[PDB]
Amino acid sequence: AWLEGTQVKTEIVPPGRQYQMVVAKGQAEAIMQGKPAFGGFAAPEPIPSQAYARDKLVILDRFKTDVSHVITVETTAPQKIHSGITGPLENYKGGVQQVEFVGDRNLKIVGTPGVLPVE
Amino acid sequence: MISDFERIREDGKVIDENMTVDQMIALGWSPCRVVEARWRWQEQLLSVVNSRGLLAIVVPDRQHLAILWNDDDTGVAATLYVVSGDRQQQIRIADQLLINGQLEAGIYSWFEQFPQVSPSIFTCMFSRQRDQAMFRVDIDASTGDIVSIQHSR
Repeated sequence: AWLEGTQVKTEIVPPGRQYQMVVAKGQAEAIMQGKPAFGGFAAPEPIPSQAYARDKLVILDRFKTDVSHVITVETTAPQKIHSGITGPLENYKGGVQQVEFVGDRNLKIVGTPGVLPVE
Repeated sequence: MISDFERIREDGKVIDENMTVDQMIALGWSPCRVVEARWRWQEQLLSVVNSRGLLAIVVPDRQHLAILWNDDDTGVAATLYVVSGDRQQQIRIADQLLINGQLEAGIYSWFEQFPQVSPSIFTCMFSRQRDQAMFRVDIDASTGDIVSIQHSR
């Protein structure tokens, strides 16, 4: 998932740090139904489109059929992460910052899911 | 068969079957726990109720429900059940799974739908306890048994 020959850091980030997280169809349904249906990966920068989620964040169709929603998550306690650059997989280029949550997922949603434009 | 499947939020708002997330947002709804799933089987209204919250789907065979049942006040701890359409029987689905030769505890977290060769199969996403890695778990509701597990992300 990570860019070869780049450093993947392990960090602890404080509470109140926010990330953008693409969520699949049933995942977003669970979120709307009060479940903490958080995946392991997010992004520190805005996620502008589904095409970006696919090509830049390398969120594979095999894992998330539907990437039409994005949520804001916020850390609720100190949170271990991996931080680094996405690597290419399949015919996707990667090349943007992502974080992976390590261990406990001390997250909460901020607001409601947003819609990702296809392009 | 299962008909008129409705999920009732703690605030009383009713989610109709296949109501989308976007439809909920367009109504000005915030996220809220679902405390009741109700449906018709023949001439009876049947339900399951959990004030701690639950996540319910109708399996595409329209004769089972998969119910992710919250076990405490956090919304995290939960147990997955397959309930018959007539609500007379249910089966607890295993959440200690053999993954790469190791018995792995974990927690079922949410549902997804993928193409299947049988409408009796549904999918529940499983968070492995030791590292929170996600696994797609396909389950045959007609037998109550896990079909397959695949690493997900």
